[PDB]
Amino acid sequence: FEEFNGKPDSLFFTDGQRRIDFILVYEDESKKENNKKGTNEKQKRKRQAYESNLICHGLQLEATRSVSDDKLVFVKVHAPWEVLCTYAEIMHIKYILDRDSFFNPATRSRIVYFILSRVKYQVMNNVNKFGINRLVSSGIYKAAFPLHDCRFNYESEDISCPSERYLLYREWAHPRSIYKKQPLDLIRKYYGEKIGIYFAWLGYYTQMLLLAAVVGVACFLYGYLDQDNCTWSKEVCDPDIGGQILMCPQCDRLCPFWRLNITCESSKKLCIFDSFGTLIFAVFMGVWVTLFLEFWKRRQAELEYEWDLCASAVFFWILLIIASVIGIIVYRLSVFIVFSTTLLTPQMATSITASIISFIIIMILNTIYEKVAIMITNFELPRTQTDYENSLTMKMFLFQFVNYYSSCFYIAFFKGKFVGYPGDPVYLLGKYRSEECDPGGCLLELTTQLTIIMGGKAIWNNIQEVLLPWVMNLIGRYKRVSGSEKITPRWEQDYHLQPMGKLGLFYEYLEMIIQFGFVTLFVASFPLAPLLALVNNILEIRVDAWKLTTQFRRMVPEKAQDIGAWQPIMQGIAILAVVTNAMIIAFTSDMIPRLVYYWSFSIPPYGDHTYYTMDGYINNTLSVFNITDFKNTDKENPYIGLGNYTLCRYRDFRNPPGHPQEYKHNIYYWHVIAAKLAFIIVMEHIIYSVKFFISYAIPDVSKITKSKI
Amino acid sequence: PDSLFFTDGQRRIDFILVYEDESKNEKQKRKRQAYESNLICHGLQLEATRSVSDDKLVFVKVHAPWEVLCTYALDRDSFFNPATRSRIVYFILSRVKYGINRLVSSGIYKAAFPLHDCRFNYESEDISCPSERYLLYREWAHPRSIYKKQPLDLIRKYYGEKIGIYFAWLGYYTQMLLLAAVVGVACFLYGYLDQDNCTWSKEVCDPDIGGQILMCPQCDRLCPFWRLNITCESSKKLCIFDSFGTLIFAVFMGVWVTLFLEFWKRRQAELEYEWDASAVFFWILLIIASVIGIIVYRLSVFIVFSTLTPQMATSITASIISFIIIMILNTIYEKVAIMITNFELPRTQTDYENSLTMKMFLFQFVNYYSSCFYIAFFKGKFVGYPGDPVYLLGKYRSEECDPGGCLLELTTQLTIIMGGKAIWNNIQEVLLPWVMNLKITPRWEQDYHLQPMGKLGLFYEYLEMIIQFGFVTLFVASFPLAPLLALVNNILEIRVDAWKLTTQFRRMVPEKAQDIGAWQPIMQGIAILAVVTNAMIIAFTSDMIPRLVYYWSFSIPPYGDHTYYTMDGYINNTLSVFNITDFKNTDKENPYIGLGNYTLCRYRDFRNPPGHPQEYKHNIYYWHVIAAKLAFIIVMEHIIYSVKFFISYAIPDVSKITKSKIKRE
Ligand SMILES: O=C(Nc1ccc([N+](=O)[O-])cc1Cl)c1cc(Cl)ccc1O
Ligand SMILES: *[C@@H]1O[C@H](CO)[C@@H](O)[C@H](O)[C@H]1NC(C)=O
Ligand SMILES: *[C@@H]1O[C@H](CO)[C@@H](O)[C@H](O)[C@H]1NC(C)=O
Ligand SMILES: *[C@@H]1O[C@H](CO)[C@@H](O)[C@H](O)[C@H]1NC(C)=O
Ligand SMILES: [Ca+2]
Ligand SMILES: [Ca+2]
Ligand SMILES: [Ca+2]
Repeated sequence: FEEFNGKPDSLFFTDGQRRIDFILVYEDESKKENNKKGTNEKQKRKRQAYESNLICHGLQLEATRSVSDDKLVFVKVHAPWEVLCTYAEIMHIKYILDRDSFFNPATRSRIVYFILSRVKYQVMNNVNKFGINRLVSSGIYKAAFPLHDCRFNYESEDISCPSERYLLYREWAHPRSIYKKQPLDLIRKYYGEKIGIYFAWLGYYTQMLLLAAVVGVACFLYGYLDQDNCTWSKEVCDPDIGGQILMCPQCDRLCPFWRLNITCESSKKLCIFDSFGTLIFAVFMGVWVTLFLEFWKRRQAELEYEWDLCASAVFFWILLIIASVIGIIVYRLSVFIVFSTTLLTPQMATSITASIISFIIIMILNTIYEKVAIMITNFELPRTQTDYENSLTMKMFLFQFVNYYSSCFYIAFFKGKFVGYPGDPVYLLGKYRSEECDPGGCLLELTTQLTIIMGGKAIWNNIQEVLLPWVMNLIGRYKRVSGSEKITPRWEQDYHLQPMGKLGLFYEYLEMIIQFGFVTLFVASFPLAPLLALVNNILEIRVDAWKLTTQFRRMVPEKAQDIGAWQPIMQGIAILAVVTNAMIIAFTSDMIPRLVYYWSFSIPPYGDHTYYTMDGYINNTLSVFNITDFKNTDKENPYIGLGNYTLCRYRDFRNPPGHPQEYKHNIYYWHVIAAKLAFIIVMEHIIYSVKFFISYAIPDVSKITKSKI
Repeated sequence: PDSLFFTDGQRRIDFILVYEDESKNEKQKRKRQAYESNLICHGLQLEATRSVSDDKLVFVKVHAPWEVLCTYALDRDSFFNPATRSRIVYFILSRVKYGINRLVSSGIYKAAFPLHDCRFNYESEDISCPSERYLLYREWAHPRSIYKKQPLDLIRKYYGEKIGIYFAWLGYYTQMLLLAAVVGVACFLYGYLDQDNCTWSKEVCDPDIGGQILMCPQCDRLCPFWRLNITCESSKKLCIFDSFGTLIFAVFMGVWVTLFLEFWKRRQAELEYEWDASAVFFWILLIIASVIGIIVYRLSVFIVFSTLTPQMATSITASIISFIIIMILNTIYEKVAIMITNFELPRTQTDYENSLTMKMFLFQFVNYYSSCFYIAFFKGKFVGYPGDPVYLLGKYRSEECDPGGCLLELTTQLTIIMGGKAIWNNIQEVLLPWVMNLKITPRWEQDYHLQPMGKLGLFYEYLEMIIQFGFVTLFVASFPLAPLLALVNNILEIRVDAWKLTTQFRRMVPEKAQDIGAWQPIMQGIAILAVVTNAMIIAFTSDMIPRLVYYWSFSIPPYGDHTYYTMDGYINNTLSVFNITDFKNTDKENPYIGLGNYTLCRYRDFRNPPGHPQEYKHNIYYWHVIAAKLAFIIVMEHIIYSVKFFISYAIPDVSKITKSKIKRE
């Protein structure tokens, strides 16, 4: 029941003394009512009842019609001394100058939101209805939000106003300040503890990632600068050793005989990514995770001081299993179709294309999995909102984990690991030939599937992050092409911003946790992952700040001293990382066979060399299969007509033709597997013991906090 | 006349202050005068009574006027319990400084203690007396009440919360040991009924197999070629403790530990809700203690041997000597731990207790388990072929086990140590009078005639219980009957501890505690170590993996001759061969020379035979077995840990009733 005063950036009522805390917006009742008048009148009486109750509770309200549309009506709110102080006393809110000194607008909005949520408006049939969500869900209220100080780009016209949003845009947001340390105190003052904790966690995470990236770059540099000493690569590239070894066709009819020379580039890359530096980096990451968690616990203190039925479970657990089942299948089919369409290196282009296709399908399935998780959680009746979001966390994390990680787990553990000798190929259930890796293995394949997935996730998420709000706002503006182009107040143009749905930072935390999973689980195959994480986080801080400050309405401040249900997830991933890295190094990498050959099979008893040497590894490790020993009566003529050669070599430790044991696993195979298992056990035990010692030694609480009290 | 109260006066005792008069130098008289004047002026009543037995030993009592005690903090004396009154008065006395403990230590007071209600043997003469002590003794302490339930509430009301929680923990441990023991005996019986189907033991007794296998001197110079069939009775005994029943029992104990921890946490939660530098030096001592234990065990077995029935008697006597020397070393270990923790000078008493208990537990742990760990893992696991035996130090040969293994005699050592310790300790504390069985003075004088605990009795009881738990959970694969032994031990321990506390020990000041103490972390550490210890025990100490590998792989035409899977020929197709002409690659003195026409012998190892290109080298079977062992360890550890975590997550840790109370309250 008021008109626009004339000042566009006003943060006060028309009088200029009462501060606006919340804006209530609803559609005018004079519109062209359709369907039934009953619903319109009921929602009406509900809105007058709620407003009358709010005024009775002691809140001043003023409204004014929209300057552009005749139907939009905005209703304002205010909280004087008495009610504010009374509610501060009631809710245990823990040198007074003025209103804008000790009751900051964030706390004022929090108190007003509490009052508006706790107020009742109507009781019928002896049932009590209350909660602001019901008003919006029933269509009574279009929205309800507080106001920003001013525009992000230009300073506030009010001289008294601090224009905090301008400071956030200049210093914190905007890529101009890509280097300055973010002012977490200002974030807490302006957005609340929920945002400040998230951004402090992001900053600390990216710092620890910088440390990890420095160490990983050191290890990668050690691997790269030491190349001429990687003897097996020289043997593979040598046309007198590698070129004379006739590898054995991997598939049945689409594969000719091939020589081991062609894989020289892949051998060099493996030498880079399969050195002892990678093992040292895995060992270091083992303690790095513990240091990260413990020092985050310490920071989580200074920050608290400084800033005060099972049917749906089994079903959802079965929805995560079928998701994993379809992920592996889609990866395999993408690889197969890319290979069939095959006409720098052709084996580097095929891998890149297959990984790109798989990443595209995973990104497509992400949204479907999100919707399925929402549907499953809604079926269950949450006890409270906290349990709702906790269940959503536990389901979405598993779904996302099973996506990309079931994508990589296959390459690591079930790619060419249970395939027999050519005489008796292993078929899963018929004509399902089990493909196997090159003599080098699928370490490089996994490293390529991992880097493409990480980069694609980062880039696509960031582009979606900054664009979807932008395009939404642009089209919303396009809906009012009428040439108004005039001065307008703050509230109506804040209503044009996005609502910033109830989930909040759920998606940001989810993406950061998935990135943590990539960087911590498979670090035994890609030491450069922490650098990717560092770059991604450096961009993400500014991306999130910009999107929150420019293309989203002001969240009602809520406060929490912990990030939430993600911390148990971080602990679980920390526990699983050691096992995953141990298995990766044991099986996905050929380090253990190389060490075994160097120490026990390059000597006169086994090899022919006087002293330990790494020479002869390739020739003495590869096996032999006779062409005419192909069993099975079906498909006798895959390639028997060629007859160009007679013996083919394959990547497996089996006895040669002749011998009492034709093609059974030999002593070398059992030595290698025993060494692998001993390595796994020793690494796991040492890493866990060191982690326990480090956790026990550190006080787990800040020293200065103890000093002050 | 055995009166609890003042002479012809209504006032209830809380403590007694005794001293010896200087009449039988005057510094003690002046100290006593100053202390008495300060106490009297402080606002507490006192009365002096000369001991009937000796006039020199003058006893002085105190009281607690209600106004003073209330100010410092149906009937007036029924609102507070006597235990609470005694605790309040003790706190008041501690708050004053001349430190009652300092006066006691400096001779100012001979003792300071509260009083019991009445004699345990006879009921209180006073009809008004509740006679709580007599009823408590008859129904809970005397062994005739062994099978009655434990009145926890009464016990806490009389003594305090510490005693109540200790006894509740002991009772619940016994209750869970009931299930552990029934499952263990079920597994043992299952193994026992399968003696006839134990193929390899029957092969060992079968002379056509056992007697035709000439083993090579297991010892040095002495022990000439010994046939194998002489130990098939030992093999028969071993076949019971080496069956799948032990594996099943270990798997079951893996989850039983989790149940014990989780439900014990629920018990704690319910009880809490219902009621209102020099470190390197210590580690060196630990290392030397472990080495000393190993050395003494080795020397004991050496002296026993160098002098069915023979080997069993030698093992038993070696176990007794090891147990005796361990018990002897225990006193020195306690003394040194106390001294070294005293040199640290902790500021308070709680930190002193924690430091003492951690070091005490570590010393006991090494002293008791060093022999077991050596005889399980480091015995007969790195001795090479007889041609080049391993002398790691020089002239100190490493002993080796029989073809079956050292598991049976490891179980002998465990059974001897556990049982001997318990029985010995029991009799030492208080079981002499009962077997042997099978004027008037005031109450304060009677209590003064008695002796107190010493501030470490509860710590010792907890220590012995934790060591028993360690024996039960760590080496459970070897000895599945350990839980039954623990069950009986605790069944007697509850009653014996109650009896000694109620009869031979002075009344203690009550205290509260929110948990048993620093012992729970010991329990989680013990469980985490026990899982891996059992994994390695089953993998290495027991020959269950070699025989499974033989059954599944080497009874098949590619490596064997049997038409289908079977254990036939395991003994003869697993033992290695040694040629005497290769006596010593070192060209040194050999004992094999001569001794008849014998030219070859067999030994416990999976090496290649003479004449093979890689003769006397580990063969394919050895590597197969090692891979199987490592894989079994990995699988067992991972599955056990996953199951434990799943159970921990599944259990909400609450009775589901706390939420109802929250809603109502
Ligand atoms: O990600 C890869 N390489 C890479 C990534 C980053 C840097 N760098 O210096 O920033 C340098 C390199 Cl060679 C990569 C490596 C291999 Cl073997 C195969 C495919 C790849 O796509
Ligand atoms: C072991 O076998 C030999 C001959 O085969 C024999 O005479 C001896 O009595 C056997 N041992 C036992 C305990 O029967
Ligand atoms: C037992 O093993 C030896 C090892 O060469 C073999 O000669 C002998 O034949 C085996 N026993 C039987 C009954 O064949
Ligand atoms: C043991 O080695 C000597 C070395 O010449 C050989 O003569 C003898 O035959 C071997 N023993 C057997 C049982 O073959
Ligand atoms: Ca992102
Ligand atoms: Ca005892
Ligand atoms: Ca639990």
